[PDB]
Amino acid sequence: QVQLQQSGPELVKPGTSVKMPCKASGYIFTDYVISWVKQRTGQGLEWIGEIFPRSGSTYYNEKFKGKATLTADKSSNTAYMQLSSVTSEDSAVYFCARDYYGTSFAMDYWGQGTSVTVSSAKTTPPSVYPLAPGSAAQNSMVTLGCLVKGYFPEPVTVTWNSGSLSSGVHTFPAVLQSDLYTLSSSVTVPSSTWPSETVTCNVAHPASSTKVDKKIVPRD
Amino acid sequence: KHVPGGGS
Amino acid sequence: DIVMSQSPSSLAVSAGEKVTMSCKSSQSLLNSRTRKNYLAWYQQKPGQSPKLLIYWASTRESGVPDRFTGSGSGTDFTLTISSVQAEDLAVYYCKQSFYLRTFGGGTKLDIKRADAAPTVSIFPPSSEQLTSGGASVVCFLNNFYPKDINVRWKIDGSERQNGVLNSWTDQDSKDSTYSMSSTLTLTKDEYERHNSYTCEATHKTSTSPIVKSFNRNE
Ligand SMILES: OC[C@H]1O[C@H](O[C@H]2O[C@H](CO)[C@@H](O)[C@H](O)[C@H]2O)[C@H](O)[C@@H](O)[C@@H]1O
Repeated sequence: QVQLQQSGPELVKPGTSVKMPCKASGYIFTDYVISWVKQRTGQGLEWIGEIFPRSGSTYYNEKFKGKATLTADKSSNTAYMQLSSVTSEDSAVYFCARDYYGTSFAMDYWGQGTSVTVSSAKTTPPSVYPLAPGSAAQNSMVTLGCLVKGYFPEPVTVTWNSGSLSSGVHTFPAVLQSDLYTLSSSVTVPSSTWPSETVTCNVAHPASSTKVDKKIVPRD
Repeated sequence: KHVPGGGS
Repeated sequence: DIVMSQSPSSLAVSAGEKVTMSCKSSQSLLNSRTRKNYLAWYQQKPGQSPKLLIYWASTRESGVPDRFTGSGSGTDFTLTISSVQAEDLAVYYCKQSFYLRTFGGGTKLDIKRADAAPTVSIFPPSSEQLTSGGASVVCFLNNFYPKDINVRWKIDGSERQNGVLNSWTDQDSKDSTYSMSSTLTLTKDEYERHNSYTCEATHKTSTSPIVKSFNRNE
């Protein structure tokens, strides 16, 4: 199977360069083009440019000339994109993709994307708080939650009972207020099962090495 | 060689 | 440079119906020698990378079921999805590869379903948070349709309109519903000046808001 392995999220300071890898496997690296695509959060796809690792030749979207530099290393089957003198305009997910050069000219396999945040602000761990119903009877189902507050940068992940509670889960998109993110996650279980069986949110913020478990306990 | 698209 | 125009910008259809969407290019994508249009369609679901569906205007990619069909030629292209499923909610992009590469701006596919009132829940601040000086009050408005909703906070009956942070999920593929979270953050000191805290949800499913409340004193 064809696969493109990209690196995880990066927080970089304004004015610096960031170089990100795209490690190809499962096919002949020198027979296909690698293209790069930018996506700002909640926005559309924008083509950056492409490299043919066979020859080292490139083409670019005019907008990205002298912002993006594409290279490739044949011996490691890795393509790189370097962004120079970054600004908050460069904060986006960047995908690499295999382009079936010479036949379809279509991007048939895509990496998972490298999320770049360009900010001078410091990495901050989240505070994790339980959301349990008030001690005053609020039917057959109960909704619980986890408030994940005051972290930077993205992402955090939230699971319930280490992934074993999967249904009835809503994890909300993070919102940015004053250079800090907040999100919440909701989970709904039969009101017979809680609190007799335990419900715990498992929060991870890899950038600050945070791995927290918050047990939801009934109030009073 | 290395053409910019299928039109080439 | 080739400009790609997609329409409509978004579309709402019921599960089982056929959807059609348009992609136009500022120049022909057909090359006479090769006899192919260099036009591809990609699907992007929330939180996922784009996936190739169709290339050369009408050739389906590996594994893609035949209910996705690309058609058209030259400057005028169409993507048809028959028997739309809830799991098809995505943004669909066209992309030319005649000369350099250009993505259209996308058509967002939403699913229509039966109206559903939100299940509303209110959560007083945790002991943990209060001990540190903060007081966040959270309201979930879960599994509703349609997406448009209003939330108002009241503190002892008076509307309160800041310290409020709202967030909305993507449409859920499991049930075609939406959900919303609304969080009111105060200091502990401000929180301790008032007794009743209320979140009120106004949705087209009822002319009367759904009210959930707790009293700081119980
Ligand atoms: O006042 C802020 C915005 O409110 C509306 O949009 C938000 O709420 C919608 C639900 O009613 C969501 O679908 C949407 O994602 C939110 O942005 C309003 O439609 C916008 O025009 C306002 O900017």
